[PDB]
Amino acid sequence: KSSFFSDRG
Amino acid sequence: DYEDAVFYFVDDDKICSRDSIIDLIDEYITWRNHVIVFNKDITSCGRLYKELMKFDDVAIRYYGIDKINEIVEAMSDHYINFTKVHDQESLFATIGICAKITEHWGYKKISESRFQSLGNITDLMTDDNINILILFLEKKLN
Repeated sequence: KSSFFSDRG
Repeated sequence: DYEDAVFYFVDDDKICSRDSIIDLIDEYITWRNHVIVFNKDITSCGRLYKELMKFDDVAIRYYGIDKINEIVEAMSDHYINFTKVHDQESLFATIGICAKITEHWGYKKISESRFQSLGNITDLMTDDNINILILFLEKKLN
């Protein structure tokens, strides 16, 4: 998954 | 492929697992961008997403629309330090602000170039904040 959060994706 | 991103909570009317809360907020913040980028129907979502969308109003109450517009301009500088968010109103405003930012990016045809840029969800979603959020949502959605 992609994410806008820096600690995710 | 971002166009084919899967949103597992988009049609849910309930949430009753605290271990799903981080995943839900991460997905939802992505969805507020994706739904604009791919012109998906913003009304085709369940009561859970609708409850999160009400945090837009909480952010407006908390910051006012000028400061919101300012914060969005700055992020697009991390105006909000996620590690300093420790109460229900601030938490809901911060989720609201994140949604406004990723929605705004979608209006401006911005998406993948700003992945992984908002700050650490794990800084925001401490165990207390997870609990604040899930208790609130259960009370609204029971």
